[PDB]
Amino acid sequence: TRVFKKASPNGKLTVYLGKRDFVDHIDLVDPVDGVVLVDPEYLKERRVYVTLTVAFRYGREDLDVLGLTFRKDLFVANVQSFPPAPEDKKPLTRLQERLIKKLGEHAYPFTFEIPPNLPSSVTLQPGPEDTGKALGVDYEVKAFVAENLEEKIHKRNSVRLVIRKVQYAPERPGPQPTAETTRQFLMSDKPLHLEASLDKEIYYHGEPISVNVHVTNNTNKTVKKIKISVRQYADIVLFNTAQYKVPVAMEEADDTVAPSSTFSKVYTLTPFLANNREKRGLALDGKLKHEDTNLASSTLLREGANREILGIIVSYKVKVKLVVSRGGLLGDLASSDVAVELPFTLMHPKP
Amino acid sequence: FETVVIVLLTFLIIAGNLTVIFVFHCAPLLHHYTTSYFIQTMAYADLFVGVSCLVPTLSLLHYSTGVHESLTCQVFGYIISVLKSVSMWCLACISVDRYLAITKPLSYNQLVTPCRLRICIILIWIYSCLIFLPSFFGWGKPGYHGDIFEWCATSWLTSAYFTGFIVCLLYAPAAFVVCFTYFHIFKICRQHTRRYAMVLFRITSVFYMLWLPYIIYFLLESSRVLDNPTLSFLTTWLAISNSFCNPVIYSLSNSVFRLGLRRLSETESATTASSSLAKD
Amino acid sequence: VQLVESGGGLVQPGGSLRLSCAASGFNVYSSSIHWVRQAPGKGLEWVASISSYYGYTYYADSVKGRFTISADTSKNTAYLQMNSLRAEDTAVYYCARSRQFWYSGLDYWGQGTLVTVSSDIQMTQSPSSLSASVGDRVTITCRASQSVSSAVAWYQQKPGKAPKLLIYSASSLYSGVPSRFSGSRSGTDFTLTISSLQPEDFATYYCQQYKYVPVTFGQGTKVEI
Repeated sequence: TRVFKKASPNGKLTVYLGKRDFVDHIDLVDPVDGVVLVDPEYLKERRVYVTLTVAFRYGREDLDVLGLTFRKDLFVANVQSFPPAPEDKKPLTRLQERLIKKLGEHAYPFTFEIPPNLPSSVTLQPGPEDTGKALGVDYEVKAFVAENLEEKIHKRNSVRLVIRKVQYAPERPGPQPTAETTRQFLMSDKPLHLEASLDKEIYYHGEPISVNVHVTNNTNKTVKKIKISVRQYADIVLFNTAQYKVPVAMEEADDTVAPSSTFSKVYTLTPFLANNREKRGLALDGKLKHEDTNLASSTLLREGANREILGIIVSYKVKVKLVVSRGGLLGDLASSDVAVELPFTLMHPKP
Repeated sequence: FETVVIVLLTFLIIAGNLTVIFVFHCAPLLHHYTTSYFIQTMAYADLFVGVSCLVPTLSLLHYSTGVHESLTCQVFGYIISVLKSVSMWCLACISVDRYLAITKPLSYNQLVTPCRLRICIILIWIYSCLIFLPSFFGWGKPGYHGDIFEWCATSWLTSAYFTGFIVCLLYAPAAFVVCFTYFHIFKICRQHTRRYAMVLFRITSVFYMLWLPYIIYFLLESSRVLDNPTLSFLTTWLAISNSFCNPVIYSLSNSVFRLGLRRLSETESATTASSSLAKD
Repeated sequence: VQLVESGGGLVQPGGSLRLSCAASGFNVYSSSIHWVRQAPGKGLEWVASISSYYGYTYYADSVKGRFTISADTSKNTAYLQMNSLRAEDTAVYYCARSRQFWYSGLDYWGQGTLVTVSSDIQMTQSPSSLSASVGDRVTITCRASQSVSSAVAWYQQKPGKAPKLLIYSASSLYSGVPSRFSGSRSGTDFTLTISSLQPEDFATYYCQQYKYVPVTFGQGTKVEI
């Protein structure tokens, strides 16, 4: 059908890729494959190498330094293409077979193998002031010709191509997310229950989140407001565990409940990026060069493996809060509140 | 000739403070945020130490006013003691926040929030200012920080009913918090069946090891057993040198600064087109 | 699962018109709303489109900034407010829906509001007309001035009814359409084939590109007997 080409400024080597994106399931990730066609007249001794780098930009879009370069690599895999690695056999797929059948015998293939527990391609929001490369983990495939592995990769005689790895939501939804906590004050031992539940476990990008809530205000107190917020917890794990708590969407419910009363109605939420542009630190799922994309789809993780070896993990948990008042003999409108969380998964379908 | 040593200390402290704050600002990773706000405010207070110790010393060395400039010495000593106090108490609060990490990680995110830590930072700054205000009220010398000027060296002296009070409200409780936290953390550091541990232990050591001479001199001199101005100068500036050390050791211990600067010390794209692949 | 469209009618020259278009059962933050004009006995013409997810407002070259917009997501309604209609505005306007994520052609179309008043990629279609009986092999080719990446969906419009797509991205046929329909990609020239020309299949076909904003329809090919 159609295969992508980058056609390096040297005009000699061109990288051919099957799919720009790459689906990564719960356990197995679709391998990448392609070929490169380089004019063999020039390549007398110089060897052509291709590579894939899982970059990690964190130092904004500031100017480059003498040796800082404000970058970090998570996984880098290089292979030799000219010659086509006679030492290691290449199990070329049908796409590779058709692709070098279309081209000549001088075209050379390449292949990598993504390991499972890696972050999906998510780029942090650059914001207004930043001008240049965006933050966040990013996949890049570049092809250059160099007889030495440590030799300089001259951009005038090299090429690069951008890859994103994406996850697709499971066909079978998980259990219904329900969580009801309770707590009382020192005035009396009559705690109140916050029955909070959702509709499903997997939601689609733009699908209306429908939070089901039910209050039981047995305590002799009032509820001024109910804080409903769907937040995005981005566990940025590179040298630390700086879990962010940016609220993607939130709403306020002014449904006061009398003491010794119960009340319940379903609220609707929709996470979207139209009004959250200016909020820096938001996680955006994938960027090719600068094209707009959605919020970060929640990353699927498999239990039993280490969760502390991953670059950026985005997980969504809608948080329900209710705020009360401590008025009485000695008190004012200011008081405390109790929070119970509700995890949910927000990702794309699997077409 | 010791003023050369003190201006070298000021230069080291100021360079370290801008180094750490620029490392944090140029790469806003917010490293494990809870103990990142504390490190940022420690760096800010240490920068203020550098500024408010370079300004009066340079003012004294470059020119002589010739009048009883007690006000500048008093304000310098008060503000530098407040900044030293907030540094030590913020290290102790780092430790007490870490005691909420090993024990109850589930309730860590349910009790520790950015607003709560902002409130805690306001509280610690207010507490340091409040504890050191009676020093400028007239109860006695806050310390030998302002021992360079003769007016604060011989005319106005310390009080016996002040050193113990300052220790009992700041220094002893800070030691108590450190002893409570770090001993238990080292007791349960390993599983009965992480990367921040060595760096924070190093920070606390290179704080308190040089801080101890200052407090033993503060307690001893108030007892009028041994009081020589040269040794007081030596111990107070050895205590101040923790300001020059802490950003330096933090940069040498944090991975972003150490690995980021290691490489610095060592040291027309075409469009993405396509084609056509015929099927079987 | 359908969409409604209203607000059109007789409007004097230079007037205004707030055309209302609403979708039932579609979240606005997962479906974009698009508007395509059509003159009397001519080709289609895209005038504007709105995606609520990014808050972006794309305009056509002819009515760039001269056509007001107003939409809300609570009522799942997008209103088309007109301003200073010219002589070229005497055209029936069709509100349409395409998947706001991973665009695959304007899938669900409205009934079309008929009003009357009183570089740019130019894809070309060939043949401009055809006449065939049942079972005759018919191939219709659309040629694009500048090459695209197979980002073309093919549509079947009968006389009067709302045009509907059959195959998107020129490769994959939509559900609900018989397998006898197909398409092909050949460089910058785009062709689709039909095996048997059933009486329902005897309808005018339209091609359009959506790789480069603004989108632009073909020339319009009429199928006769």
